Amino acid sequence: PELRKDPVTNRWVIFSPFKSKSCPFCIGREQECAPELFRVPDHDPNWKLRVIENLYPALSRNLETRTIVGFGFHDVVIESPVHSIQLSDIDPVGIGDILIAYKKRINQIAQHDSINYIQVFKNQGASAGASMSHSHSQMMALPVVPPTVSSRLDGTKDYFEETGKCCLCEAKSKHFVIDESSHFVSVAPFAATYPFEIWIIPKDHSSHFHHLDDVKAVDLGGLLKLMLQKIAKQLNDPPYNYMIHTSPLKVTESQLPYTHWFLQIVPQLSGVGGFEIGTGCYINPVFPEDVAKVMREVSLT
Amino acid sequence: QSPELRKDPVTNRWVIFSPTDFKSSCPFCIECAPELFRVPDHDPNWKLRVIENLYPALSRNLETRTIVGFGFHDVVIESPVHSIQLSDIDPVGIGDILIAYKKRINQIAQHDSINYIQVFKNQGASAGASMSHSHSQMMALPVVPPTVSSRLDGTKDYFEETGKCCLCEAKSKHFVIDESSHFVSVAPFAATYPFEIWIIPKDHSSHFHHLDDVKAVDLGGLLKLMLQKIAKQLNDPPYNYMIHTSPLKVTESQLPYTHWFLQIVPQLSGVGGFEIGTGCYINPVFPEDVAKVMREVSL
Ligand SMILES: [Zn+2]
Ligand SMILES: [Zn+2]
Ligand SMILES: [Zn+2]
Ligand SMILES: [Zn+2]
Repeated sequence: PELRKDPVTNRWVIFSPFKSKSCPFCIGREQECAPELFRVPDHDPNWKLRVIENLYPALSRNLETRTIVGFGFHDVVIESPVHSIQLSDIDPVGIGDILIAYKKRINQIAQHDSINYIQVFKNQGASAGASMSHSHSQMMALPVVPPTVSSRLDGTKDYFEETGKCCLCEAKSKHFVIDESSHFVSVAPFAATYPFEIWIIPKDHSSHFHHLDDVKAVDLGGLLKLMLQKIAKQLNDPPYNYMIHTSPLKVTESQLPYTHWFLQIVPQLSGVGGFEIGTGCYINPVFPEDVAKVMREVSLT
Repeated sequence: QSPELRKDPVTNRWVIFSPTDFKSSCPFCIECAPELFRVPDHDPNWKLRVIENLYPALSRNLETRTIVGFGFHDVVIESPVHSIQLSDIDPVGIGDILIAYKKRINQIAQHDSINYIQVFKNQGASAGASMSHSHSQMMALPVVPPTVSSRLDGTKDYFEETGKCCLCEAKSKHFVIDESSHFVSVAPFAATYPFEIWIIPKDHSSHFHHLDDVKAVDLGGLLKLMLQKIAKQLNDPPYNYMIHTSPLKVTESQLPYTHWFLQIVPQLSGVGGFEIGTGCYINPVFPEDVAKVMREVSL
């Protein structure tokens, strides 16, 4: 039983020692959705993916200007034409296309000075927040830098000032390696917030996700797919969430040395209670050392 | 209504608002882990008792990038009767629960290794409640938790700019639901969760255990009132409530802007990748409306 902390989360977690507990988005029903931003391949009727506006946005894109107006961008990335397909089934190249699509939309949004952070995330399973069965992910552009981002900046800065190094650049030395690709490495975070949480860290120190090129997008697409399929097997296809942790749009040169983006995957295996809500501190039932060994021994035969 | 971002010194974080539309024997009975004390003192016909948690999150037997899992994890059995819910207990009986917390808090405070104590209650399996018997818990931590740090920072920034304690302005900053002799319940302005309710003491006090017997019964009544109204208006949803107090080593300098309170959160919805990734929440109901609906509810 012990408390562990990491510059990235900049918060203590308690470790105290597992399985899971057509449609308007399909090709042909495009008018059934909200205005399209673009698709892939470009303007092709036989599309592999498309990004559209979210019909009922959390933040409205039509309000550009103690409280702040709800302006922001809430877009939806339809990951496939086929309804029965799950992001995990798509081929490495097809995922890379999804990853490149994010980059594209991120670059467009970056043109607005009113935006300070963009959150790319994926929900699979109703209990994990996924309102629809069709494979899809989302993008939320916020006018403010979110708490996790602020905390991260603070933590990685404190660590950088004391060691002169970027915690994520030491992924293989600070965390527990599960798998590794050509440009990325997946690990079980040392001070992981959730049981069986997995981070996919780029091996090259880059401060923002959209700095990703086509070669790395396919290479990342493969590691992501491998991590999702192993999760699905070892944990019995549990619902899950993955989110891209990148830098704010106005990130400073001064912050660059210790700002390194990554992708977080969290399989839903348990909920929270009054302790968590009240403290912001979580209780992880499984150490990452064990999650690492289990995920390394899992096979897809 | 139209979307808005709202922030409050207490949470020190932005929440996104985007919209009466909402809705939803045993070993603890009079065999358990070591007892700390009971009420009335050492009485076989007890109303409540606090014991050790059989499978603690933090072990009390470890006193000393990582820190040993030392800490105190205790369980407060709120009643002898299994079928009773905290909400059914009379105002005086709850006050007893509240005084028992204070008692245990005072004992724990004797340890310099502890920096924060989290008192919380879980009702309903989906809300973290492992057992049906009415009970709450206490977790003593060797570190000051994120929400406490954030709150200290937010209420400090606000105090430096206005020279006032945000919670002392409960009636003016938030939306009043009900009021008792020494407390007032409100729908927080920048509430994290839909139908979130805060019960704020009217007297500026930095720590919960500074509460006396008169206020404990008066608070017991307001708390009971808020739980029963929630149960009615929302169709008996699971819920969580937690006491937000000051760190054990809170400084004199922090005192003017450190004001404790009790947070009640009815479980009406879960989170997704957006929340986990940003730490920012999406609230579907403004507090103005929560306030009006809770004020019109009748028991
Ligand atoms: Zn579909
Ligand atoms: Zn780095
Ligand atoms: Zn019982
Ligand atoms: Zn005050």
